[PDB]
Amino acid sequence: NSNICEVCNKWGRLFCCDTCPRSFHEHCHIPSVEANKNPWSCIFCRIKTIQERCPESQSGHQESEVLMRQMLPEEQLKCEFLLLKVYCDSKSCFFASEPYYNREGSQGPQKPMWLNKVKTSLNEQMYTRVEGFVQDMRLIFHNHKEFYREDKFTRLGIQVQDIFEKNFRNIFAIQETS
Ligand SMILES: [Zn+2]
Ligand SMILES: [Zn+2]
Ligand SMILES: [Zn+2]
Repeated sequence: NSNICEVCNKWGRLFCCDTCPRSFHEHCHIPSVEANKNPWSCIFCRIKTIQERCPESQSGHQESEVLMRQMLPEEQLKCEFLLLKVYCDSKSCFFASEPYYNREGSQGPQKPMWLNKVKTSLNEQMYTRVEGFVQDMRLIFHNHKEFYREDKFTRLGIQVQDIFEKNFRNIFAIQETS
């Protein structure tokens, strides 16, 4: 197995996947690595299994249909994995914890949002459809773009949104377009 966490790329107290060489800190894995379970399969393996069991799940889909899906166990897992893929990028640090807004010439957003809040929300089964999760994730980046205006720091929102959107299209097998 790897000797660094797959998400944060640091060593420490790591849990090893039994079906692939990935390793994780307890709370870097989403969901948090489970107490017992020998063997244990990580989220990457669990997602691969879903795809392998239903190869047709990789044919293209319309985003509008995906968003209306209820959060049954497989859709719950897919959103957990999508959230984890964002945390895997080091630029996610900027969006992880609760922001505050005090900049001359800008007003804070009406509805602040951050990754750890989305994480808690998923853990607590607060989203009934994929749409709820996706709206909160997109809101993180939209709030950032709006607040930072022409400061070059706005680009961090663009960058992390692009990681989100690429992984959304991959995980949910969104139909490719130009
Ligand atoms: Zn980690
Ligand atoms: Zn694995
Ligand atoms: Zn099938």
